[PDB]
Amino acid sequence: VKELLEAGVHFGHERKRWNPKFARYIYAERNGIHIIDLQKTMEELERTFRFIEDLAMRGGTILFVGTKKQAQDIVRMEAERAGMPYVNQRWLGGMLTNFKTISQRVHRLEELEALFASPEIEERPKKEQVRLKHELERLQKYLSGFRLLKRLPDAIFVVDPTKEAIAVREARKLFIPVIALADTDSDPDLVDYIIPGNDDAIRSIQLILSRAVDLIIQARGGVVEPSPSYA
RNA sequence: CGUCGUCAGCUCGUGCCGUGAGGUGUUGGGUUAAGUCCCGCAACGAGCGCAACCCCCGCCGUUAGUUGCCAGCGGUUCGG
Ligand SMILES: [Mg+2]
Ligand SMILES: [Mg+2]
Ligand SMILES: [Mg+2]
Ligand SMILES: [Mg+2]
Ligand SMILES: [Mg+2]
Ligand SMILES: [Mg+2]
Ligand SMILES: [Mg+2]
Ligand SMILES: [Mg+2]
Ligand SMILES: [Mg+2]
Repeated sequence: VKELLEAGVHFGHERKRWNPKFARYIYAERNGIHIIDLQKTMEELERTFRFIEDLAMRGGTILFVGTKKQAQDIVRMEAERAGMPYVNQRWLGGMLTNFKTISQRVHRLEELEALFASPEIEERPKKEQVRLKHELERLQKYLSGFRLLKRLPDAIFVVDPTKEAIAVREARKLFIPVIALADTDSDPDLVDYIIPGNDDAIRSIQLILSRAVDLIIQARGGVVEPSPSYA
């Protein structure tokens, strides 16, 4: 799968502001930052991709979570390529532990989708119209990827567990396995299937997520070639 | 029924934090007469209040013209 292409796009990130528990995946400090051991990256990648393939074979769903400014686009296209749920803008506290209450809002979202169509009604007062259109804009902004979730997922794919500790907490509490891309400032104990790679550069996230979703696509009988690559 | 006080408030469901009383939401920034609205946020929503729905005044239109009124017309003891 990977075959040494990792070095061209990334090796690691982050200086002395590190988590010492990450030391099992670090090789050296050269410019002041930590260089991730790429052989350990490959060894972990084999296990992670094997688990991902086994899960995708059985029909389970993976929730792709990423909200940094370097992943608002990669995550969306990668998760949409598999027809898979994603969170892209902001993790709403309780998106998993309060799944029923939060998913009550997508019912309102879909109800407002069938409200603004031309056939039925346009006789609402204009101020109420603007209220409902504000509500629709917010619901679409925050629940556009969450809509594909009909139940609690079988795994969550997180691009930065330190930044997204609330999602990891919710997943670990509910016994849902968590897969994470993590740099040297991360806690690996909370991550079941780790990939020790750089998660702040665009190309590293692109490569990892794109190839992961290629494996998912393969695990359902098909080969879709092109992915959105953005230099 | 008076009063704080027509003051801008008081709470709830589920989730989360805390051994617990409890907290969060409801804090921060801008705005409003207003917990009014916007942005941000472990919260996501909701209820009672605010506002609106009702009445009077201010402009115009349709239906009508008596016991109302009298622009134009003709009478007139001079009051339609
Ligand atoms: Mg918890
Ligand atoms: Mg008071
Ligand atoms: Mg509560
Ligand atoms: Mg406790
Ligand atoms: Mg209060
Ligand atoms: Mg409070
Ligand atoms: Mg008031
Ligand atoms: Mg209010
Ligand atoms: Mg009122």
